Amino acid sequence: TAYTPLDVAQAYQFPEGLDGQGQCIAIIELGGGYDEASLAQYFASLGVPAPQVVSVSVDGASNQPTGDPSGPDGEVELDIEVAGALAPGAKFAVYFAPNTDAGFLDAITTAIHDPTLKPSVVSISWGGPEDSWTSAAIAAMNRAFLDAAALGVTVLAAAGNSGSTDGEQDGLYHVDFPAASPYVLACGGTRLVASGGRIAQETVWNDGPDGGATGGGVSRIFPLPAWQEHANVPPSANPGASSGRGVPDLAGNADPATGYEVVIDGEATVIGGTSAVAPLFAALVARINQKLGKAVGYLNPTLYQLPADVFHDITEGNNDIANRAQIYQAGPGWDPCTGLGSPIGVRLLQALLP
Ligand SMILES: [Ca+2]
Repeated sequence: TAYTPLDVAQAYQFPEGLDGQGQCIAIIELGGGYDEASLAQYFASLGVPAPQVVSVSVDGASNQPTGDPSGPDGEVELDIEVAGALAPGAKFAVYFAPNTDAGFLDAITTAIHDPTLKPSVVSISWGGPEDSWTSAAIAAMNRAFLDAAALGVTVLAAAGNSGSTDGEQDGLYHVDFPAASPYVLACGGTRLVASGGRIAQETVWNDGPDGGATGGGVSRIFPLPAWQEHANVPPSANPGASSGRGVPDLAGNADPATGYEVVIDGEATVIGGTSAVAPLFAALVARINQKLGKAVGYLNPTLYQLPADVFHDITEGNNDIANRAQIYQAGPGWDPCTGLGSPIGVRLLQALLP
């Protein structure tokens, strides 16, 4: 199975008649590049306008396609194609920076404060284990996300593509950063079976140690935020582990088995990962912003107080690819695999109306 981003948009009942006009979405990139022409042929294929796309150099980096679909280029054009196909009225701003703690931070700080392009949304599909960041990088990134909240900018981050261990091989469970920041909308991954615009099945993305799985779990760095106190977040599964920020907040189709029809470095292919879900929801927020005539900005506190039927609950599966422990497991309501679940577009919009 495969979908266009349009197909996934329909299954999650994105509100129609909104193309993100008047919004600018920033996408953070730490490598590779796009060709603003291959993007144009791709969008044309979907029958949707090619949106405007501008690149921004950060810390000496720039838009440099490496030619390898398996490399950074894959993330870059996945991010622009999925969000661009769903919010084609919006302006895209692609900030390139070196793949390190400091250029990642500098990229994020730049997009957020950018007085020229002024994005109202920031989609992020890069990260690493929260315990692998420097302390000063941690704090700086959180100050930046704090700034985003003050400026009414929604920051979305992919929760990770390597299950509850997050690519770590030390035998412990770990959460990815920046998805672990409380100030980011952490995006989890599911397997979606949909048709006729109805969700037939939706479960945790888990394709074992070889096919990847959605990240998710409990932070051992950030404490359980005030607004997550009623979402029955467990302690981290690691021995001795306290209460922390539960990851993620929402989730969407991520399973390459049921992935995204994309065009990467001129080749037609089907991709997955939570890498796709932040751009997907970045387009949804932009449609909502256009509808409300105002930027919704930091959403985390509102989402966990909204009625449950705003979301499609995932209840089945786990994101454990390290062992047979099923840590963590999906369940009723919030869980450390899919958070609140997949958002239902028209209902989210409705719930935020004045
Ligand atoms: Ca659930």
